[PDB]
Amino acid sequence: INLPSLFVPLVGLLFPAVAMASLFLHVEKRL
Amino acid sequence: DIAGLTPCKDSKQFAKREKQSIKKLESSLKLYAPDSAPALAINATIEKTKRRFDNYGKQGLLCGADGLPHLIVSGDQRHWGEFITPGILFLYIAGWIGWVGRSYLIAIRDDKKPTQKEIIIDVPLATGLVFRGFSWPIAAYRELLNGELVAKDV
Amino acid sequence: ASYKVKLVTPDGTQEFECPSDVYILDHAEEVGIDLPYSCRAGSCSSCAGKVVGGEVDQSDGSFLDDEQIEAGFVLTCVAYPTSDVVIETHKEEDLTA
Amino acid sequence: MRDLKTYLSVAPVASTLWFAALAGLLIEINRFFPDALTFPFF
Amino acid sequence: YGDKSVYFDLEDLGNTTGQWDLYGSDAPSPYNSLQSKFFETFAAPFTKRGLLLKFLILGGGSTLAYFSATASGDILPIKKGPQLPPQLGPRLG
Amino acid sequence: SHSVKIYDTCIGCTQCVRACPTDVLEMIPWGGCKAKQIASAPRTEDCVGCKRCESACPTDFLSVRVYLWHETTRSMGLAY
Amino acid sequence: GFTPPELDPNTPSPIFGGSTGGLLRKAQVEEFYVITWESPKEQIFEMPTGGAAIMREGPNLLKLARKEQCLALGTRLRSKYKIKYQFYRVFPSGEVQYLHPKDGVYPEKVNPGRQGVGVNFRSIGKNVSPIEVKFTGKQPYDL
Amino acid sequence: PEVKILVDRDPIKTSFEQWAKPGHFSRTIAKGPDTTTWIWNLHADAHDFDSHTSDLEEISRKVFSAHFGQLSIIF
Amino acid sequence: PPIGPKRGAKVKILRQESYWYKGTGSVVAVDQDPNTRYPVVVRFNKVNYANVSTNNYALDEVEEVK
Ligand code: CLA
Ligand code: CLA
Ligand code: CLA
Ligand code: CLA
Ligand code: CLA
Ligand code: SF4
Repeated sequence: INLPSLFVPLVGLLFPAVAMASLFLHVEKRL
Repeated sequence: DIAGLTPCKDSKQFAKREKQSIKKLESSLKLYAPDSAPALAINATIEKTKRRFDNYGKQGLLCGADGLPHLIVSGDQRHWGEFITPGILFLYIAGWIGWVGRSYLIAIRDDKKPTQKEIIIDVPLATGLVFRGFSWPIAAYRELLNGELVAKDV
Repeated sequence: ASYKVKLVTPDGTQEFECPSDVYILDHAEEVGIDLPYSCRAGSCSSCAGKVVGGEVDQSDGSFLDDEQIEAGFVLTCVAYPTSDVVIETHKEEDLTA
Repeated sequence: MRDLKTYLSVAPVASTLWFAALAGLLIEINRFFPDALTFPFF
Repeated sequence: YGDKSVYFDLEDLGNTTGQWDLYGSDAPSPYNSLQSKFFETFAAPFTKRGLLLKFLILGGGSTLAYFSATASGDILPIKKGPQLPPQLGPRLG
Repeated sequence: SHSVKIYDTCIGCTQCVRACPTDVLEMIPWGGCKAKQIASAPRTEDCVGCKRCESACPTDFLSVRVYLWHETTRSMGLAY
Repeated sequence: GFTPPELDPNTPSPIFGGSTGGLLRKAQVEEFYVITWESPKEQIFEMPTGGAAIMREGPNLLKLARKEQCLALGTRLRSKYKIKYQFYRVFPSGEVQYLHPKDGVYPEKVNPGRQGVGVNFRSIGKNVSPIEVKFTGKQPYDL
Repeated sequence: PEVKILVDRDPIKTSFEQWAKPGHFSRTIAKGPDTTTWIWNLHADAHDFDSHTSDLEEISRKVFSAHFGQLSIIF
Repeated sequence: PPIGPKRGAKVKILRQESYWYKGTGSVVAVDQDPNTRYPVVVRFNKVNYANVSTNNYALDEVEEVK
């Protein structure tokens, strides 16, 4: 219920994971 | 006075500094033989320190809140001894040096192997040339007027 | 001063007049016995020759082996003929090996 | 002798002798007129 | 290729370029068939690239979200909060 | 692939050709000088961009110029 | 017009003990080079990748992973020894491609069968300003 | 095979000729300097005896006497 | 009738990509040949950055000076 308790892990842990996985996937293979 | 400073001879902090300085040296003189080499050397520098403070007082220097003799370079004629007459002396000496060097460079520029006379100085030519620096100001003025100081063609 | 210079050459062997202060190749052009050249600055094998007698000043030399100076080879473009030396022309490749 | 005179005028030796003379001159000058922050004669 | 001294042949470039596999077994499944039939039946739904990736990301995300939004005070001092009165600054406070 | 150009100030000394590590340059007939020779660059797809050829050019300014450009694995000198 | 020599496999290669400077995956998937020379006698020569090898009396064929390494070995063979060499480029296809000396004579020797590639008939000081080739795909030097 | 003292008499005559000449050992240096880079090279290769020549005998003679000079400095 | 400045002359350089640009040099030889784009050969008293003191020039790049 404490809003930081949710948004600081998601933005600090989940979001970089998703974004970096996606950006690696996009940058590192041929179209 | 100028910039709120006060004549060191009449300042109190300037004196306090002098007495404090002189005080510590006197302590160094103690714990040794009264007329020993080290003690004699300490005495000498004590007298030297007293002479320096009196010389500063006599020359009419300006002292601030720390008692340190500040130097005025605005051009006030009460203070030309601080910057402007030493400045004229410096400009004279530096023009001497530069003019002698330039004279030498020009004189050796006409040989086939001019670099030989640069890594190995022709000292006879140099000693013939050194004393033209004495009149370097007149020579340089007349060279500028002649138009031969600055190379044309460049 | 102006010592006579002898040059063996496929055209033959001729004699020309040139002052010790000048390169053999430069005055050769003034007379007119044609020799090879390219850079004219002492850094290539084009104007190479070797000597039969005497020796030329090695002061005007560069881009040469620490031996080409004393094993015989020389560059006509960058060389002062200190004596009545006899030199070879068209000598690049037996220098090029 | 001639060659010794030459070598004694090579750049490093010429400059060390010049600067040693200059250092001696300045040292003596400040040994006679010490602690000088200005030109007090005129 | 490998005829005493030669090691180069256009017909077999892979042997020439050392395209070997120095440690592969080329042996049959050491696992008993019964055991194989138990695993590949239960671990099957996790072998689709996009499916596995999406499920992994979102499941782990909500895992972390739940486990941190509902952590107790004895796990993280950041949620236990302060337990003492605060001091004053050099002049403020 | 780097781009190597030869300019007409070339004296055809051929020192640069004898300098290149990858056999990019060549000597070809010409008529604009006393050697009847000039440098060509028919194989710049192998040029590593080392520019040894420029340090061997005795002309002023240079007659052989290497403009580094898009990189290949040949251009980057990579053995892996 | 100088039919290039065709690569002859079964040609022996120098006596080497092996090295960690040899071929790699790039030779497996993209390309590698092969150099050949003929060796008046059996001698010791420094390998362009590692230590020293022994060239055999008779045909020598060495496979290197870099063209630059091949040319280095060729220069060393050609002037320290007096040996004539040729090298080729091999693709994972099984294609070979004669590389050097391209037209039978070394490139330092002018040959009357070569065309000019990348020659500009002007001095290097007469290239246009970049502003002149702005917004067109050309480079001021490529002109 | 056997070991003995083996010497050479007066290989180089002491003289002030080469002091007057800066970089006598290097042929290029000996001639003289065109730029400021020549002065730096003169110092950078002063004690690289194995490049002033190729004779091992000369290199080792130079090394021996340089060691003597160093010992004198230490003393 | 020969071409370009005479041998031994004093010519100013006008090729702005040259090291001695706007400087002066001494002519050494101008080939009478046509078909050469840079006949003049000029020697200078100062090396360039490549330690080279002679260079070829075209007739328009040199300009005889006093
Ligand atoms: C650029 C402005 C900005 C900045 C620098 C921050 C910074 C911060 N916020 Mg925050 N936030 C903002 C705007 C901003 N916020 C806005 C406009 C809102 C809606 C009113 C919120 C609502 C919010 C909440 C509810 C919380 C934070 C929290 C936090 C702190 C923890 C980090 C975090 O979880 O990220 C922020 C978490 C969010 C949910 C922010 C989402 C809203 C913004 C607009 C997202 C923008 C993303 C965008 C696509 C990328 C922009 C490009 C650029 C920033 C790189 C952190 C110091 C947490 C906290 O309090 O820490 C103790 C917390 O729980 N913020
Ligand atoms: C930037 C956001 C962020 C967040 C929210 C966290 C959060 C956390 N870190 Mg941490 N860390 C971060 C960044 C972050 N870290 C960075 C950038 C670094 C590099 C320096 C580190 C280096 C680091 C170290 C070295 C350690 C931590 C540890 C911890 C945990 C200590 C608290 C605890 O004990 O609770 C509870 C303790 C737990 C073990 C709960 C486990 C966490 C959940 C249950 C895992 C499940 C996640 C889910 C399955 C999917 C994974 C992620 C997915 C969303 C992609 C905590 C949950 C400590 C730790 O606990 O080790 C893991 C610890 O050793 N972190
Ligand atoms: C940055 C601003 C500024 C500047 C540029 C100056 C400049 C000057 N001030 Mg001033 N001042 C300033 C700010 C400034 N002041 C401010 C803000 C204050 C208030 C605190 C003052 C208060 C002040 C006072 C009270 C006085 C000055 C004075 C002077 C002059 C003293 C020097 C002189 O007399 O000429 C030059 C002196 C010479 C002896 C000339 C010799 C120099 C030679 C010719 C040059 C040497 C060159 C070389 C050796 C030989 C030539 C070689 C060549 C031919 C190639 C000078 C022109 C004094 C004055 O009035 O002047 C009389 C003075 O009384 N100022
Ligand atoms: C003990 C005190 C001291 C010391 C150690 C130095 C030391 C130095 N000063 Mg300096 N200076 C001082 C006091 C001092 N100065 C004072 C009191 C003044 C006020 C007049 C100056 C004003 C001054 C100037 C204007 C310059 C120096 C410069 C220099 C440096 C080079 C000097 C030189 O090149 O020699 C020999 C001289 C030459 C090789 C070339 C000739 C240049 C000099 C200045 C003669 C100029 C003659 C010309 C007619 C006058 C021009 C007027 C000027 C306003 C442009 C040097 C490290 C120079 C510098 O900083 O270099 C960037 C510089 O130009 N000083
Ligand atoms: C003939 C000697 C001589 C002369 C007349 C000048 C004159 C000048 N120099 Mg220069 N300079 C010199 C030597 C000289 N320099 C040497 C040896 C160096 C190498 C360190 C430099 C490096 C130098 C720089 C980096 C700069 C100048 C600059 C300048 C100009 C401004 C004044 C200045 O700031 O100087 C500064 C003076 C120094 C930095 C050191 C001076 C070195 C000594 C004092 C002079 C040497 C005298 C010579 C050895 C004596 C031989 C005499 C003979 C009888 C043996 C001025 C025209 C400046 C300029 O460009 O103006 C716009 C500038 O930026 N000089
Ligand atoms: S950059 Fe290197 S490989 Fe390319 S032409 Fe110049 S020297 Fe040859």
